[PDB]
Amino acid sequence: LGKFSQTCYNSAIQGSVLTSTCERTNGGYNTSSIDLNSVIENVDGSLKWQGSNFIETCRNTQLAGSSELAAECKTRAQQFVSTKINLDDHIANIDGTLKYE
Amino acid sequence: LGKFSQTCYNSAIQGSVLTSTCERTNGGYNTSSIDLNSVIENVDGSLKWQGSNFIETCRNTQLAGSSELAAECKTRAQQFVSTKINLDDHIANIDGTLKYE
Repeated sequence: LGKFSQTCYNSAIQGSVLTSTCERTNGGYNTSSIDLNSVIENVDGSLKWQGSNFIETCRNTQLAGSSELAAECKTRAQQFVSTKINLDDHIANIDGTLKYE
Repeated sequence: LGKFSQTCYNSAIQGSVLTSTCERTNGGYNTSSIDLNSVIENVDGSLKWQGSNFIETCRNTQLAGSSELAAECKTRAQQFVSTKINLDDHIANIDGTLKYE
């Protein structure tokens, strides 16, 4: 996966945003940016790639009561355990629309 | 933050997607969905809210060489330490455009 740097140049980081000028298949170049805030996290002072979608390592997702997400998730030891999270923690009703905050 | 469930009903989860019918300010209702894959992660078998943007707890972000993101990040003990991550791990050049994979 990845390896952009092999076919790009003039890469720069400002805040969480990477910008680079990258070679297109047909020759010629394009400049683009990617915001890394959604995919990199700080874990106890170390930059980590954010977990892969929880759907890939959890199964049997259900609404428990009015606001809890329940699932069976794989531990690092590769066994499934019961877990839940209160979606009221961060999911709001903003004028009729569900929004993360 | 959050608290959608107080003014919504017919909430349901299918995979990573919450759908609910929520009260608008002017009365009446709207049905909407939110995909939770970007904001919830599996940490060792427990569902967790994904880290807040790393920009909030890291400072002095820099491109180190051709592909490394370097920063000083806060530990849980609230001290800043040096860290880096190879952006070549997951950032690709797809036909001239930077894309996460």
